[PDB]
Amino acid sequence: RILTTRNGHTTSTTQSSVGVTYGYATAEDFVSGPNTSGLETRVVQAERFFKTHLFDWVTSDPFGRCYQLELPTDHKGVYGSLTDSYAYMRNGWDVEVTAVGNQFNGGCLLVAMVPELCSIDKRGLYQLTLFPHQFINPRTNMTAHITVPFVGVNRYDQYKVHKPWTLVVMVVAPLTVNTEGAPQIKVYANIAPTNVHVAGEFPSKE
Amino acid sequence: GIFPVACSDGYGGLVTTDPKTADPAYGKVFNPPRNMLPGRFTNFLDVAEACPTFLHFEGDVPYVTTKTDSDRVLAQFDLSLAAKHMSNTFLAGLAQYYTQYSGTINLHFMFTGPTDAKARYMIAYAPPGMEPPKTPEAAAHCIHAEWDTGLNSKFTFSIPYLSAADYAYTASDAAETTNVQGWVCLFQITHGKADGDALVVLASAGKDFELRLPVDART
Amino acid sequence: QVQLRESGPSLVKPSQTLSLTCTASGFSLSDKAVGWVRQAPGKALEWLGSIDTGGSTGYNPGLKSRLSITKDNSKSRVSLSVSSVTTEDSATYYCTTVYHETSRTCPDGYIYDPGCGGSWVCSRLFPTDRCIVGRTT
Amino acid sequence: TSTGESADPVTATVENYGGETQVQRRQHTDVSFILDRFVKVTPKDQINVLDLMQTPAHTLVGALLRTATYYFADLEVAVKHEGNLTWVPNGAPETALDNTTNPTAYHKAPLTRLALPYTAPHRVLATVYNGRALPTSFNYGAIKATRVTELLYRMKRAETYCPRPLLAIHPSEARHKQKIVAP
Amino acid sequence: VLTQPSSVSGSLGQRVSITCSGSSSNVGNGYVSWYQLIPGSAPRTLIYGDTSRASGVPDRISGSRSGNTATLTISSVQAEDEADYFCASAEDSSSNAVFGSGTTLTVL
Amino acid sequence: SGNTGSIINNYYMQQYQNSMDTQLGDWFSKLASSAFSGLFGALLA
Repeated sequence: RILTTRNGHTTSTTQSSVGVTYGYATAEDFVSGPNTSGLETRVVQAERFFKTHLFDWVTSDPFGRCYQLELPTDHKGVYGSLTDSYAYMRNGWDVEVTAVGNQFNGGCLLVAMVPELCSIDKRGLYQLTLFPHQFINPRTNMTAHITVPFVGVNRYDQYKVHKPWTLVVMVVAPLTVNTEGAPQIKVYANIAPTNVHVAGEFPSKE
Repeated sequence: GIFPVACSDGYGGLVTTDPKTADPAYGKVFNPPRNMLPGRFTNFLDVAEACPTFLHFEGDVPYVTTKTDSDRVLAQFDLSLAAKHMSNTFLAGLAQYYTQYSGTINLHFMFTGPTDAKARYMIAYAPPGMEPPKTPEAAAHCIHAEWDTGLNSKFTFSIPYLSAADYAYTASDAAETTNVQGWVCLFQITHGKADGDALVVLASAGKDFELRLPVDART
Repeated sequence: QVQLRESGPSLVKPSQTLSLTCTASGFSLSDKAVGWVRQAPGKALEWLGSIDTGGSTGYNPGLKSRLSITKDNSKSRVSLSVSSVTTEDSATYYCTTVYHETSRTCPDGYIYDPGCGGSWVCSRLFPTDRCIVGRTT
Repeated sequence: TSTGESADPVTATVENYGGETQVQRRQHTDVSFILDRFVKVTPKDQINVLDLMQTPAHTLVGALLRTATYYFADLEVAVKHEGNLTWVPNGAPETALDNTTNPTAYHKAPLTRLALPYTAPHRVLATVYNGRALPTSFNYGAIKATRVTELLYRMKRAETYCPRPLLAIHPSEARHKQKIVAP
Repeated sequence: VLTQPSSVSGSLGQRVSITCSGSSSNVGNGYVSWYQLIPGSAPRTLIYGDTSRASGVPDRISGSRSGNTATLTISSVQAEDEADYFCASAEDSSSNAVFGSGTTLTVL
Repeated sequence: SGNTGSIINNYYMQQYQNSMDTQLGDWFSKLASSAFSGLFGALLA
């Protein structure tokens, strides 16, 4: 079950992927809208992976210890600059958390891409499942690969004021390194925009 | 048996905007012939769209006297229809009573002066989210145009409408620190012997400007 | 043989303030804490303030909210504050060295297992089940 | 069954072992048909801003509406009020509730039932917004009256676009013993 | 605070002991030190390492510890030893120092 | 469509009764319908 994704020029290869999990849609639609006068352009040299170290899944991590990332997260390079120069930006995400285990570690780690995470009380975690999600228990695999479209109350969005997606990685069953586990399993995230768009170029600063 | 109706409850109150029509009290009136009168406009977004009107400025006048010594910015104002610069135009006058405008706003800058003035201006629409520019070289990265003034006087820059919401409000006034719709800046990049000669700016509606949701505050 | 001294008057008038001093000199005068001692006659001694080379001090909530202690460098002095004095506090004041330490230790049947991270650090030996002990201190 | 651990919508049917699963009927859950009920909202004295979030978090509507990140409703408010009742569209400034040129139903013995359109300048409103208090722009207007004592929203033509967790009351002793009606 | 007998006495040339009864939190798990304290002048450290004696300290002052109990044995007491004796210790429940009662030695 | 059962062509025109809709240019039902049912391994007896 090899799954060699690619976005732009930055592939990712994983030899244990359980499969891609499209959340809420198979393909984003209708970028060209009336709330811009057609002045939108589609940036294409900015759809590339970028790693973000998430957290240290350490064995003493009870149920429901979740680490929320606000997407889009602070970025640098070709992207990060697009946000720095465009009043309105729009993009659907592709998120690939690659926690790596020694296939002797037991826990059921649940990765979800929730829209507009504001507050989840300790109980809401039990139903957090109804969200584009994938479990990454080390025994069956390591790689969770969610892809989501752009959800929002607007065609386009202002990234400084609003972050639409919260990447939530909740520890469902704590890590038991019973005989030969990794002592502490780190968790990274290959996150990558898709179907980027921009509008309304900001003035210079210099 | 009489037809039963069971007149329901909570209905039939006088609603000032209801679609119902009143009950006739007088009949057979035959008003005199109103046909083929000279000037008839069906909806006010024809007057606003085909007849431009002036814009108020820092100095009370419609024009903007060219700056001379070092500063190239002539006018810079928020795009909301409540702006002091646009408060006197028929467009804002009509947009008091509506809530959400959508489409476009044209700005007709006609340069009035001596033939040898030969000035060169620039208008740029700085979207919201960053302090608006204060120098043409810093504003050039925006949706901006430039135009000489040789023979034709009027130049109509169609200010775009790009925003997240498919409709933006017509009222500037609330607790806001910064403009929501974005500044519009008008720079005079360079000028010849036209120093002291006015630029008469006008406003209008666009080929797709639309308002909706009528509401009357005490104007 | 550190030659220490507590300085001040033998008595303090109630409704008025008292201050003290603590000299310490010698080769070893700076390698350990400079604490204070008083004696309640017929009762347990009240643990007063302390200090270390960097102004680091250890107090008990018994009299902490009424002791304030500063250090003087040139003569190696340290001062005590008895705030809201009383006739019962009349007693023989002293400045001493004091010792306090805490060893995070491990469980009886588990090894330190330093490589394993997090709160759970100790690990089984014969069973070989690692990272299962939240080691007591 | 014994499938894999990805997000696969595999629901084990009764047919796996001996048996038969048939005729599932799902009327009474269709988002259009459960949402269309009048929900009571604690009104303000004289001026309240219609926003379907003002509903409580434990009514059949106020809790089946917060299970949807984006909702498109069209609301049919029904008010009980002492004087003329003026409804200004959203982003209709204050001091526009006093002018009777806005939809202003006169006093009636029964509660006045208006049928307000959905005026917000947005594709779909939201229930949570990543910015405790949603933006000022998610409304349907405001009801200005001398006194308001009962205010019930109704969501006509509802369509909700994302799910989100509901939470039932958490009991003890493994059973939430209620007192069901019984003669 | 620890418990010591606040009245102890001894004659010239005899060996006097100063006792201190502690608990599992301060003596049974932590160190204990002893000192000799004259009025108007601060002590000199006397007994550390739970059995050892610092340089300069005459070996006539010796220490010991067993369980929650600690002692200060002063062999051959002389007129200069007429002073106050105090105990030190480290406790965990208070997360900070806890001390004895203090013993005035009256040389008869 | 939902919780309206009066079988009579509504009196007020559609534009005045509801907010008309405009188009441009149903996923959870698809998800639940495309749900792996039955079994995953050879079945016996």
